[PDB]
Amino acid sequence: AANDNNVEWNGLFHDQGPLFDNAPEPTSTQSVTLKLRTFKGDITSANIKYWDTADNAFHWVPMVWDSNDPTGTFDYWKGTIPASPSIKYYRFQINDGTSTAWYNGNGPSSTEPNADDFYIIPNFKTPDWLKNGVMYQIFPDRFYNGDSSNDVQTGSYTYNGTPTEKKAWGSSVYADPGYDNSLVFFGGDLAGIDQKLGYIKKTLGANILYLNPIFKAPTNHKYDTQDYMAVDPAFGDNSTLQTLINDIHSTANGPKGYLILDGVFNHTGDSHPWFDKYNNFSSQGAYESQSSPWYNYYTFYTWPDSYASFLGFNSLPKLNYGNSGSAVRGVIYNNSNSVAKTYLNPPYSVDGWRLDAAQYVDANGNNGSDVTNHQIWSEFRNAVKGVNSNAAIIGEYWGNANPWTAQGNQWDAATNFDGFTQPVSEWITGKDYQNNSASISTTQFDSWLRGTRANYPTNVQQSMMNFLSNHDITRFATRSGGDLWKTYLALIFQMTYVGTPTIYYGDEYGMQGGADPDNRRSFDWSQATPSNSAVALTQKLITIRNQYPALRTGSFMTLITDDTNKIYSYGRFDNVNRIAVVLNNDSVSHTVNVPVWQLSMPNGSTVTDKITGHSYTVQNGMVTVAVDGHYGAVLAQ
Ligand SMILES: [Ca+2]
Ligand SMILES: [Ca+2]
Ligand SMILES: [Ca+2]
Repeated sequence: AANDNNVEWNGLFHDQGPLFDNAPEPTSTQSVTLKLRTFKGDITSANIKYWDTADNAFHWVPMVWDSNDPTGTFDYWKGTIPASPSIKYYRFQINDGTSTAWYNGNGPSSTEPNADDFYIIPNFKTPDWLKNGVMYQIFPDRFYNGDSSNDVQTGSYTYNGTPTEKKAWGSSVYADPGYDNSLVFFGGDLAGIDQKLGYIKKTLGANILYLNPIFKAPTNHKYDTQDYMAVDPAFGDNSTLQTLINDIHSTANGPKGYLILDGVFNHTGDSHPWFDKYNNFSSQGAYESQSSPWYNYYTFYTWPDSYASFLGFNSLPKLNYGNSGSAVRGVIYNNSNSVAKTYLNPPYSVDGWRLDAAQYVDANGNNGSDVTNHQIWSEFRNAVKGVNSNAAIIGEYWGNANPWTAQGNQWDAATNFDGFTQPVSEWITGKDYQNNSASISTTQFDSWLRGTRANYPTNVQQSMMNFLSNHDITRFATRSGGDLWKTYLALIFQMTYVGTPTIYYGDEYGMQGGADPDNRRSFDWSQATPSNSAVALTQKLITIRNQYPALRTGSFMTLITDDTNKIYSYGRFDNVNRIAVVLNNDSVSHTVNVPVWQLSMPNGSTVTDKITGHSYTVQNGMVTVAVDGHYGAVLAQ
């Protein structure tokens, strides 16, 4: 490159990884020094343009040449944005004579962008253990029955006139005539999870557990809460939970662990004493009397049968959060004995909350996604972080969760349906996560990913819950038509991408399953061993991710987007390691010349494909590797 009235896009690069940003999570007194990469001697000037919310105006910071990379192929220009408490957004203007290019979260542009700027949010911190960990999601009733004495038997009890039904382990989840799918039980419990911690923390290596609802509720999913302060008897009691927590936190049975609980705060079940639709308590619930001490906890259109609920389901009456200081806000998060604080404080000390139907939380029966909803989550953050600054807050949202993350006053992250689950599904299986036809090419996949990462601040990106499947969508293995190799590819991408790899129990071995309730099948422990290739690969991948910080908090750079051979390659790198991931989404093998020079891997240096164990030497800035169809290589050094 040279000063030739042309900015070479291929040489440009910036993101908030270690090599380019010295303060990704700054306080009000820390300045932010940024570095922009370009080909050596390619430009004449560069400037940082940032919007400051402190004065609603743009500010200009001229950059200066700082250094060359070790290979002498690139230049690094630098500029610093001043320290202050205000949120700021930035982009770069890059000039080479008569040629100008712009660059921000969305990459290079010939024209100045108006969106996708990088974020600077002073004092906003997400838990580092979340950024660096691997999560395992468990639907309690279907993981493992560690205590048969608490099992719900067929006819054990009835709910809304329907008796419960117990299924043999491994059998179908669909309820038989006279029963209901939501009242089917296999016997999975907390004691079971506790007894299988070795599998989770050692066999696989995951250090974060996320559990679907565990509090008293009549259903098998338990999103229809009856008592937030008590573990459902079928899963055990509060002492069992305490024991499980201690074993998860223990460092004697593997890596230190973390527990995230499912917080269902938008609504309660219709059998909760505050509501008590079936009069299961001597006290008078809102449904029973307009004089009930909890009457105002809900919103009635026509008392008592017409009330606000979750998506119109009468079994899930919606909680009225009222205004700040309300009793409802108190019992959910403000009070020391609230649901949120009780479990975050001793003797439980859980590590986080996954916020169910978070977008809907509101006052007066309103639909959320409004000022009040955001005000509530802001108060929620203060409540939670006040008890434990390292307690995670992950909200459920299926689209762009920027509204609950980008201001650094609400959630730490969200369920990444839009930025991970969906694109991965359509690229690899050609189906959306609902198993309907929807396919995208490699170039489209790469673009989709970049755009969704750009929706979030960097620390949020690194903290996103990235799962292949979950309890509300079809199983990845079903969308893939049972092709195990498609799972291999998905796992490799998942374990090397930006955000918390989250394994939906069973996905690690290829468990299949259609739409709810079929996506909640019981776990087969004979398939949960290294003898299953997917399980063996999962363990290997987790070990690989835990070995390289670059995979968890390093930069991300696209290297290859080949729609002809269906090859996708990207690099993850920081001050120490440089890793080039090469994925083959085709049905046949392909030998790929990987442009590792882009990650500054020196000629003559060596890389090891952590997937196969084979070693290679960097020659002429390239690394040639053969990759099987629906498989990948992780070239690290
Ligand atoms: Ca040039
Ligand atoms: Ca049991
Ligand atoms: Ca009653």
